[PDB]
Amino acid sequence: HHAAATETETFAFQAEINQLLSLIINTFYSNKEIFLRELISNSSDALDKIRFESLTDKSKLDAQPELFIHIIPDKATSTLTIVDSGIGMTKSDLVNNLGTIARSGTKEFMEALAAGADVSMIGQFGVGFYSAYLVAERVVVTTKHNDDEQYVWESQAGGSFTVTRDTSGEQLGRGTKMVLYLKDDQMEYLEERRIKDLVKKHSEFISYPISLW
Amino acid sequence: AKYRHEYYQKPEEVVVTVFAKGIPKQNVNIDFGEQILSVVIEVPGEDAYYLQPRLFGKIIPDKCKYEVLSTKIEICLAKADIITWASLEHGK
Amino acid sequence: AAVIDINQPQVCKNKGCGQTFKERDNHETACSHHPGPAVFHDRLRGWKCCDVHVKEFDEFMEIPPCTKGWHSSS
Ligand SMILES: Nc1ncnc2c1ncn2[C@@H]1O[C@H](COP(=O)(O)OP(=O)(O)O)[C@@H](O)[C@H]1O
Ligand SMILES: [Mg+2]
Ligand SMILES: [Zn+2]
Ligand SMILES: [Zn+2]
Repeated sequence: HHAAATETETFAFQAEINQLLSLIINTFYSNKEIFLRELISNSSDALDKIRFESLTDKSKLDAQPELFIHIIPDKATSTLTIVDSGIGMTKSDLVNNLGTIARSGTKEFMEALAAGADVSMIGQFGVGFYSAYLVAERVVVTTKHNDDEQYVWESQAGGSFTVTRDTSGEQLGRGTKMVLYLKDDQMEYLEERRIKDLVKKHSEFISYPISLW
Repeated sequence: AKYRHEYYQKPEEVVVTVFAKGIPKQNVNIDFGEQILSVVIEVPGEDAYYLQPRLFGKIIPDKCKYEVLSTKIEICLAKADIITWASLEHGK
Repeated sequence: AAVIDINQPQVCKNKGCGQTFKERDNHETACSHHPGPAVFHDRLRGWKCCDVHVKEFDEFMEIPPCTKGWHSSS
């Protein structure tokens, strides 16, 4: 019993995810805007999960009774933030799902890209999250699952990521927040109209209210 | 595990034998379902033996029987269908 | 398992069933249910057992049980 083991843990990405990241970051794509659709999809999926769980246990929603997605651009910090009240992720979920396990679609998506497939397919190959690196140089994810405490995952896609217990941040209640630190030439995603048109273009018929702030 | 059991079969019935030696008939509770056998044997000094497999085939409870003998218990299961069971228990 | 009473009513916990059953009456095709799991992925809602995936959550709720098996008290 070590009664203080809540530090900061550092993890290496799986080789195939390092490769995926390098492919995403070092090649030119004319449709980088698809990143927003991918993040909205992940939020929608997470909202579905807690919704489903709640059908057999109404107390599942207690920490946040509303199901929503909030998008918050900030010109002062150059960040685009996306918040949802989905099922959120356990500390284990973070490590397992966001870096440390190469899912089967990863190597498959890389081959599909080399053969001629468009990066827009990334969602179908089980790796849509990493598309955030199309426009961001750094991503921090804070997340809160009913079963666990609030944690923060962070990476600049340099071969590693960290996971840190978040005792001081805002405090989500339940769900996840992704903060994207946009690269210099990607500031267009902070404009209200760009976001509005984009949400309308690729999302539009999602089953949960999206608001812009 | 307290007693072992064996079976043999005929086109229309499966005969299960439980090798339990000097058991008084009143201590033997056996019941039959559509596709399950229930055998519960009380042992005053110890925990009760039970054998309650889901069966490989369907049976006809009303036509099933058993006899408690000096040396063993013989149970006759009436098959619902004329087929050779590959085992006694379902999925085995 | 522990000992059971084949005459005792139970609630089946298989998805899409929830019926009360006895077990003396149970059998290999008694219960119609989705073995599951439910799948919520890339904006589609569905069931991995029958591989039907639908689009609307409410629609997903109407996808009929796909499998006949044993009722299960757990
Ligand atoms: N907003 C979110 N809320 C909860 N979990 C998430 C969120 N975004 C991503 N995840 C987790 O990360 C995993 C990987 O996401 P992604 O790379 O888009 O692949 P996929 O959605 O195909 O599984 C998801 O399966 C999910 O478990
Ligand atoms: Mg995805
Ligand atoms: Zn199904
Ligand atoms: Zn059932």
